[PDB]
Amino acid sequence: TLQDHLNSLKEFNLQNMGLPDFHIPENLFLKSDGRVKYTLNKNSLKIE
Amino acid sequence: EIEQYSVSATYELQREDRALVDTLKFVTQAEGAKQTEATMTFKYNRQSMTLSSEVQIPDFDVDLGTILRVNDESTEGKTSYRLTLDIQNKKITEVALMGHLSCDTKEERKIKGVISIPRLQAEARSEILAHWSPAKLLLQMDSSATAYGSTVSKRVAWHYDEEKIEFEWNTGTNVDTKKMTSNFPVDLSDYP
Amino acid sequence: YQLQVPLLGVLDLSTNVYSNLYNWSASYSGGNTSTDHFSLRARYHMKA
Repeated sequence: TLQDHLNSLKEFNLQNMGLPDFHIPENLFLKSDGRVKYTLNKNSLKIE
Repeated sequence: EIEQYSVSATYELQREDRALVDTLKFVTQAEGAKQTEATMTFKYNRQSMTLSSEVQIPDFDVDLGTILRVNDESTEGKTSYRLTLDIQNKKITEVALMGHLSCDTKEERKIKGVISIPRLQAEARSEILAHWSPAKLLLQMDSSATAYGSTVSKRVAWHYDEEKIEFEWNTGTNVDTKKMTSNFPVDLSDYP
Repeated sequence: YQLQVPLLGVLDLSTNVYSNLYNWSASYSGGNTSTDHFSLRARYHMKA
């Protein structure tokens, strides 16, 4: 695609600021999935 | 074409059906065939506790209108309100702010904040709920916003139970390259 | 003397991170499965 960008640049006649060609992934995902769970059931141990 | 110049700050108690508006008008104008009315009027609805500010200067295309709406939904058993703010250039809301409060003193407690911008695709959401109960209090967090191909979401939920105690938190911040490119113009009117 | 001891519940934890070119998951569980029967199974697993 930079080849076509250069071909456009040959006449020094661009249409956009910069090069809209994107090397990076189309989707950029950053996520955090954390959880804390504890079973404090009321049951108990009887001791003598 | 003009007989005189007068600047006046005239107060008027205007009627809006049920409501009464303490209207104060500040106008600077020429008097005669030529009118130079540059008016800065400000109106308050003391029956709907609503404030409105108005300015007109056609020479510079000024027809700005700002409204601050407060609507009372509060009662002894429920403290509730609804806030609206209309940012209207040329009387067109290009920025709007809304809030909804619905707090049931018994169990429910709702808070909701919204930001919306139509022309810039900028939207922010801040919503909170707290369902009280003597046995336990249930908490919910909602805060999200979207603008120029960027999605922001924050979801944190906690709950207590005698059997177990449960807590979670999910963080979401995703961006799509093509979607952001389309949403954010990479082209200018006269640049090509 | 008679004493009642609340159980040491089962602890569940996991944080899973997902980013472009690198998805990572963590999962550990702790806490006695049965306080009054003395059963422990605490286990972890880290994966990148």
